[PDB]
Amino acid sequence: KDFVRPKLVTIIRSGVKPRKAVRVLLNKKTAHSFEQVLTDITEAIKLETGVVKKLYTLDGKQVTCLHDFFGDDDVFIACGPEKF
Amino acid sequence: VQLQESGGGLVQAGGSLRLSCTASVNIIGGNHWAWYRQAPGQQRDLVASLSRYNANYADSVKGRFTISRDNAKNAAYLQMNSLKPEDTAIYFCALENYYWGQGTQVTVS
Repeated sequence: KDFVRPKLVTIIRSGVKPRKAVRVLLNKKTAHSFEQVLTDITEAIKLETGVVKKLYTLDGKQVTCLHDFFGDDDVFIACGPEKF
Repeated sequence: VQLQESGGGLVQAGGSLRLSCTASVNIIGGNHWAWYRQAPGQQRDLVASLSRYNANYADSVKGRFTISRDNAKNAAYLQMNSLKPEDTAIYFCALENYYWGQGTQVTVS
């Protein structure tokens, strides 16, 4: 299905007092670089503090590679570098 | 995901129009945009496409038309300069070649 249609994922930025929840489309055919996906997401969630490094499923599992976006999970929490 | 197009309508030959398309999601750098156009009862033809690293154009429009994007506005644009009567068509924006706009009439007299 990830080969047939771009995946809609929901990213919620941690911290910020009203929590910035965003939907981005990721295409499994065109997303080669995990680092670039992080850079992209940083732009989209308007992360002023530098590029996101840590993202997690709502279960708390850390996302470390592109196949983590294209499995069972469609919602992620992004932790800007200020959180660390 | 919905796309909303605007900016169509009538122009004189030689004039300019700018089409816009706004997506109902937050667009990022990797997202692919394209504009297609269609004559009554014909298939849509590719006009321009824009991936992260390339803008590509049909031979007919290259130089005159420019596809561009503004991710902060979740949008893409088709700047159409030096319009010709053969540019008359309904234009359609597509996102990831999967979501489509409803179609915008452009008429060049």
